[PDB]
Amino acid sequence: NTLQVRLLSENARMPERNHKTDAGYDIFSAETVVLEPQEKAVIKTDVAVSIPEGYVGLLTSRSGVSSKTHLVIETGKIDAGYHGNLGINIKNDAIASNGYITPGVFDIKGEIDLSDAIRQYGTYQINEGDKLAQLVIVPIWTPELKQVEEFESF
Amino acid sequence: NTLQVRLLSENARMPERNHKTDAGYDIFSAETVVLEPQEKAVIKTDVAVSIPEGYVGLLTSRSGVSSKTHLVIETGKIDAGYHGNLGINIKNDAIASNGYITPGVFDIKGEIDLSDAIRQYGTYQINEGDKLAQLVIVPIWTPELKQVEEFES
Amino acid sequence: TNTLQVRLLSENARMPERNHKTDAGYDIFSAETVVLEPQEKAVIKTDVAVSIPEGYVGLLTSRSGVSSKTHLVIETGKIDAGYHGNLGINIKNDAIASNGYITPGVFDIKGEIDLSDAIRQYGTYQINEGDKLAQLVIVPIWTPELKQVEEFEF
Ligand SMILES: O=c1ccn([C@H]2C[C@H](O)[C@@H](COP(=O)(O)NP(=O)(O)OP(=O)(O)O)O2)c(=O)[nH]1
Ligand SMILES: O=c1ccn([C@H]2C[C@H](O)[C@@H](COP(=O)(O)NP(=O)(O)OP(=O)(O)O)O2)c(=O)[nH]1
Ligand SMILES: O=c1ccn([C@H]2C[C@H](O)[C@@H](COP(=O)(O)NP(=O)(O)OP(=O)(O)O)O2)c(=O)[nH]1
Ligand SMILES: [Mg+2]
Ligand SMILES: [Mg+2]
Ligand SMILES: [Mg+2]
Ligand SMILES: [Mg+2]
Repeated sequence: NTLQVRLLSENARMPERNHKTDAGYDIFSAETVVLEPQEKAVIKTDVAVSIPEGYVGLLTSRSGVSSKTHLVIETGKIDAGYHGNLGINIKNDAIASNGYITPGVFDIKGEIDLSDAIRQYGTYQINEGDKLAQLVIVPIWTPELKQVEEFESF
Repeated sequence: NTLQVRLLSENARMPERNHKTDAGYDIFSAETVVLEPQEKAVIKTDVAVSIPEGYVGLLTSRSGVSSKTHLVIETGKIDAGYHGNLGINIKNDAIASNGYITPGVFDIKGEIDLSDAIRQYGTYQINEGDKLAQLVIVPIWTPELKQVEEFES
Repeated sequence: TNTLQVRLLSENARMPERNHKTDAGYDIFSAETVVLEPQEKAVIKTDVAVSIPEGYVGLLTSRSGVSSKTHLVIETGKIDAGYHGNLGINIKNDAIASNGYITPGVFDIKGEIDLSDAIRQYGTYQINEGDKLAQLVIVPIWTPELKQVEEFEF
C-alpha cells in the first residue's frame, strides 16, 4: 500500500528504509542541538505522516545510537489521526561531569567532533541530518471496552 | 470486537480512548505515591484486562509525561490471559538534589503543587486518578521454534 | 509457516522458551557472564540467531521482574526480518555510582545478593551465563512505499 509523508521544511528529509524487508523507516533530525549530561529535548524531524486507522507508528531508537551513546529515546506512539511534526523524545542519560571541559563533542556515532565551545565532557551534538531514530508501523486492535465483574472466556 | 475490563477497587478508573482514532487507552493510577529522585515503584492501576490469545498489550508512556518530567515508564508486555492488576513500572530518573528541599512537589504535568512535607527538589507526587500511562494492543506471532544447524528457506 | 528457525551459535546458548502457551514472548537467556557496575553499558550476547520472516519484526525487550526489581535497563531491540546475527541484549546499569563503597556480594538479575570473586562497588550486578534476562515478542509490520505529498488527502 502507500504511506503519505509531508516534509514541513527545507531541513526535512524523506524517511528511509535501509533494506527491502527492514521493519523501520529511518528518521532524520531537522535540528542541530547540543545536549549535555542529564538534559532532555524533543528533536524535530520536520516530517508529518498520515498513518491509517488500525495501525500505530512506533518512533523508536536505532541500536547503534542506543548502544554506543548516552542518547536515550523514549519510543513514541504515533496515532492514526496525527498530522503534526514527529518529535523525537530524547535524554542524554550520562552523569554530569561536575565541570570537566574538553574542546570536542560527541556525535551520534560515538565519535568526537570539533565544537564552537569548550564543553562539559559527555555532551553530544545532534546535527541536522542525523539518522537519529526509526519508525516501525504495526497493526493494532482498538475494541470497545466492556466493564465486567468476572472475566469470561514479576 | 470488545475487551473486558475489571475494576479491582473503588480507586480503579476505566481505561479511556481520548480521541476517535487513537491507538490506545489511557490508564490511570489507583494510588497516591511520592517518588523522589532515582526511586522506583510499581504503581497500581487496580484494573485487570483480558487480552485475547493472538495479541499482547503494550503498557507504555504518554509523550507529555515522558517529555516534560523525569518519570520513566518501562513498557510492559501484557500477555493474553493475565487477569491480574496492571502495574505501571516507573522510575524517577532525576539525579538526587544532595539535600536541597522545596515546599512544592512536581506533578505529572511538570507543575508545582503544595505538598504534606518540605521535599527534595526533583520529587514528584503521583495522585490517584493521574493519567499516567497508556495501553495499545498489537497482534503477535507465536510460532513453534525449530532448531536448525543452518538457515534454509 | 507457524515455525521460526533458531540457530544456536555456541554451547553457552540456550533455546528461547515460552513460559505459558498464552505468553506473548520467548524468554531469551544470556550466553555470557558479565559484571556491570553502576552507569555502565554493554551488549550481552545470547549466541542465538533467529530467522524472522518478511512482514514481521521481533521486539527484544525487558521482562517486568528484572526491570522493576533491578537497575538493569534494556533498550528494546528491533529485530529485522532476515537478520541472522547474534541477538544482542542492549543493557545499562542505571544505578547512580556508589563513589567507592565496596561490598563482598553482587546483585543478580532477581534483585538478590550473591557471593562474588571480587569485593565490588555497591550497585554492581553480575549477569551470569544461562540467566533469563529478556524476551522476544514478534509482531506483524506494515511496510508500504512512502508517497511524499504537499497536502494529505503531544
Ligand atoms: O515520541 C513522540 C510521541 C508522540 N508524538 C506525537 C504523535 C502522537 O500521536 C501524539 C500524542 O501521543 P501521546 O498520546 O503519547 N501524548 P499525550 O497523551 O501526553 O498527548 P495527547 O493528549 O495529545 O494524547 O504526539 C510524537 O511526535 N513523538
Ligand atoms: O509493566 C508491566 C509489565 C507486566 N505486567 C504484568 C502483565 C504480564 O502478563 C505479566 C508478566 O510480564 P513479564 O513476562 O514481562 N514478567 P516476568 O517474566 O518477570 O514474570 P513471569 O515469570 O510471570 O512471566 O506481568 C504488568 O502488570 N506491568
Ligand atoms: O537490541 C538489539 C537491536 C538490534 N539488534 C540487531 C537486529 C537488527 O535487525 C539489527 C539492526 O537494528 P537497528 O536498525 O536498530 N540498528 P542500526 O540502525 O544502528 O544498524 P543497521 O545499519 O544495521 O540498520 O541489529 C540486536 O541484536 N539487538
Ligand atoms: Mg537500522
Ligand atoms: Mg495521548
Ligand atoms: Mg515472562
Ligand atoms: Mg539515569
